[PDB]
Amino acid sequence: GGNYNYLYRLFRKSNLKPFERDISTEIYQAGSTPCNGVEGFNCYFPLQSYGFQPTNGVGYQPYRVVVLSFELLHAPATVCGPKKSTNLVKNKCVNFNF
Amino acid sequence: IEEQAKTFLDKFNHEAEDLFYQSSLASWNYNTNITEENVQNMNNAGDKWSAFLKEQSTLAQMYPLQEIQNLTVKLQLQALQQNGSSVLSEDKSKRLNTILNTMSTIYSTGKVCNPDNPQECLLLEPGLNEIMANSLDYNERLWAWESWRSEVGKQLRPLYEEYVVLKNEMARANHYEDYGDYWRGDYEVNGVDGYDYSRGQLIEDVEHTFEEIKPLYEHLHAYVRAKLMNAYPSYISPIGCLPAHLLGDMWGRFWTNLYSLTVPFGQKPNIDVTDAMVDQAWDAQRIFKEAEKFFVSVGLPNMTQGFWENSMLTDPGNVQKAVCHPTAWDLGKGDFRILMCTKVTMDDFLTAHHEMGHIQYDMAYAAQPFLLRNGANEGFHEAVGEIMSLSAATPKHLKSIGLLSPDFQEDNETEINFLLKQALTIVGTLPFTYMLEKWRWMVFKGEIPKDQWMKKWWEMKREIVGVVEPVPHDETYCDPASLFHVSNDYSFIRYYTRTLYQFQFQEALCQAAKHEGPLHKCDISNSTEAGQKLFNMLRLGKSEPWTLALENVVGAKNMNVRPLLNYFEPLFTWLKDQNKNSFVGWSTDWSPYAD
Ligand SMILES: *[C@@H]1O[C@H](CO)[C@@H](O[C@@H]2O[C@H](CO)[C@@H](O)[C@H](O)[C@H]2NC(C)=O)[C@H](O)[C@H]1NC(C)=O
Ligand SMILES: *[C@@H]1O[C@H](CO)[C@@H](O[C@@H]2O[C@H](CO)[C@@H](O)[C@H](O)[C@H]2NC(C)=O)[C@H](O)[C@H]1NC(C)=O
Ligand SMILES: *[C@@H]1O[C@H](CO)[C@@H](O[C@@H]2O[C@H](CO)[C@@H](O)[C@H](O)[C@H]2NC(C)=O)[C@H](O)[C@H]1NC(C)=O
Ligand SMILES: *[C@@H]1O[C@H](CO)[C@@H](O[C@@H]2O[C@H](CO)[C@@H](O)[C@H](O)[C@H]2NC(C)=O)[C@H](O)[C@H]1NC(C)=O
Ligand SMILES: *[C@@H]1O[C@H](CO)[C@@H](O[C@@H]2O[C@H](CO)[C@@H](O)[C@H](O)[C@H]2NC(C)=O)[C@H](O)[C@H]1NC(C)=O
Ligand SMILES: *[C@@H]1O[C@H](CO)[C@@H](O)[C@H](O)[C@H]1NC(C)=O
Repeated sequence: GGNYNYLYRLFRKSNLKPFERDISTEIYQAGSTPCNGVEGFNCYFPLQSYGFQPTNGVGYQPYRVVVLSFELLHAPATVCGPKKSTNLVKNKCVNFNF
Repeated sequence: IEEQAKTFLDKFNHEAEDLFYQSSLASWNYNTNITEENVQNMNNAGDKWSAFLKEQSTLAQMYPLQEIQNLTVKLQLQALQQNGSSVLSEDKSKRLNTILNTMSTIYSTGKVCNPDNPQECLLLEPGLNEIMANSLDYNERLWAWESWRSEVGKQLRPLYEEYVVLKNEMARANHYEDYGDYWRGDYEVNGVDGYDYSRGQLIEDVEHTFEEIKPLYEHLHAYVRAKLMNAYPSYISPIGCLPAHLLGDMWGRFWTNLYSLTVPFGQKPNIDVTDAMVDQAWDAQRIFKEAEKFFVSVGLPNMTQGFWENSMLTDPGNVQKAVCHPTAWDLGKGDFRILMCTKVTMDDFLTAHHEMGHIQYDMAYAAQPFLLRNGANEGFHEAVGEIMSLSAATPKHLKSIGLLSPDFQEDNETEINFLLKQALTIVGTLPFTYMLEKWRWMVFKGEIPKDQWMKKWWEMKREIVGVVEPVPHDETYCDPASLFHVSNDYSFIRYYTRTLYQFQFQEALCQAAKHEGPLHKCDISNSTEAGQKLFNMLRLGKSEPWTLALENVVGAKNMNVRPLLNYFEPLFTWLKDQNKNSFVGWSTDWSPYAD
């Protein structure tokens, strides 16, 4: 029947700055005529909804996305990979790191 | 301003794709599982699509059309701004729909009763089509031909006269001269630097291409006439026209039921691979999987993998009421389904290749906007489907796909049997199609007044087609309206141009696949360069003029009849030797009653 809860914005005045976010819901104004908060020609609601349905060809089915962004300000340190530890030998000239 | 029209169409392109989807998804559930709780499920979901489109149509006239520069956004705007009906008065608009419903139910429910038994009565499709396709009795074919026209066609005569007046009013309010000029608006092309095409230019290109088929059609008409005199002696003149009730069906549209009387060498079996399919235990799925391997052989994509679950390749395991008719569906959102009820036969092995060709055409232009997702004209869509069927029916393709003894010998006697069966369907329908649209074009513009409709109809049968009526018909009959496409408001010139595009595509692809022999032995398997020649047209849609689409494959800007004649030159050479003692041509003075 269509999952109409997943929307996207399809009209904006100007492209976003990187990592900028815009949740407003003002009536877009395409033409020169002012809109006064009501719909009509050249006065469009700015949000559309994917109507997802299970019988959609691939490229039409929902994909979930996660974007990891590593940043490095100027602190002293922070999270990082995991450090593995091996075995320890004794009574032999060895090259060690503790 | 033009940038407001672009923002108009992108709201249109995302509300339409969803509303067209579920209006076509509900039409799938009715077609594959019939209840009445599905017919009411598709009538309200069908009307939400139609009510939405007239709301956006009346919004489209706020933008002018000549203040636009981009050709693509102009093409989308003109296809949506089209008024069509609704230009009439609101009491004339309901009179036109009453006529179209009355003419459609006369054709489907009209009955003919026997004069020896008035309690037995036949409909057209069960019983009257079987007499015209199977009988060899002269008196029974003459009864079924005349009684369909005198009992059903006489009811359509006062309805078709009122239909011409109301359709000319609707066409002249949309700034055409008549309704025939409205039908020729599909082939019109406006201002794309050298690729233009006028709506009156279609009339000369049909008549210029037709006078090069008349040498080939005259030798086919003379050979069939000489073979019909053995089947009906004392009924056919050796220098005259053919009687209209001895042609294989009700209207003489196809001559394909005359093959058992006109076969050149009846002691050679025409090749039929149906027994080799049931000897290797081929299921329902093998016929499509070998069809998908044909298209991936030429360099075309696989099926979409939603194609295999959602489709219904047979009638179900339930005794399930579901219109069983081969077709290809394009519901939207990249969801392609094929609906057919396939049996293990070489017939449905071939129409599997035909119906997959509609899908591969549909998968290619799916990146255009919504209003340009059709064929480039009305004739391209069926023509791409039938060059897939010609290449799969060759014995060269059948012996490499595993279905013919590697020790098979094709002789020159079986190629004549195959080519003559093709010419009874291809060449035999071309003067019928040309004559019928020429008659309908002259009726709409008024060159034929209504006191000469049936006089000019039968003069054009004797002169162009070479077919004479067995009983004289005055102006109380309407013999064109007894055909389906005339009484159900359909255009008929798409069957003429599709036949010419089909051999232009096939000859252009076989020069790219490096063929060496005759054109009728060709196969485009294992190539890649031919598929690249085909794919450059398939992805255009309606975004380009159709004359620009033809040069991407053929190399010309117009339809041409010389590739059609090169297909039939082995038959045309053999036909001119069988008509050394015959008379080629016909007389328009002889009649089967005029002695
Ligand atoms: C034809 O399809 C309809 C709906 O798709 C089927 O009707 C009902 O479908 C619902 C599912 O939403 C089931 O819960 C009901 O049991 C179905 N009704 C009945 C009477 O079974 C319908 O069953 C389908 N036709 C056939 C012959 O199965
Ligand atoms: C108007 O025409 C221009 C070219 O005549 C189209 O521009 C192309 O647009 C697509 C995507 O919109 C780009 O990927 C191409 O690179 C553009 N081509 C050029 C040469 O810049 C434009 O799409 C047309 N307008 C619409 C609404 O389709
Ligand atoms: C479509 O039909 C209308 C008549 O219903 C034609 O006249 C238009 O009338 C409307 C008002 O109902 C005006 O807004 C338009 O300006 C009129 N036509 C235009 C745009 O000049 C109209 O001409 C028809 N449109 C077509 C496709 O020719
Ligand atoms: C099929 O090919 C054979 C072999 O050439 C043809 O037989 C020849 O026919 C001509 C004309 O009748 C004769 O002059 C030759 O002598 C025949 N050849 C032999 C070896 O006898 C045959 O006519 C061809 N059939 C068709 C339908 O084209
Ligand atoms: C055309 O394509 C078919 C399908 O790939 C080729 O058929 C193969 O032929 C070889 C030897 O003739 C066999 O060993 C393979 O088993 C066949 N494959 C299949 C899937 O049946 C065929 O050779 C190709 N034609 C040419 C000239 O390369
Ligand atoms: C098409 O599908 C077959 C298996 O079904 C696969 O082997 C082949 O690689 C596919 N074609 C392409 C171009 O990936």
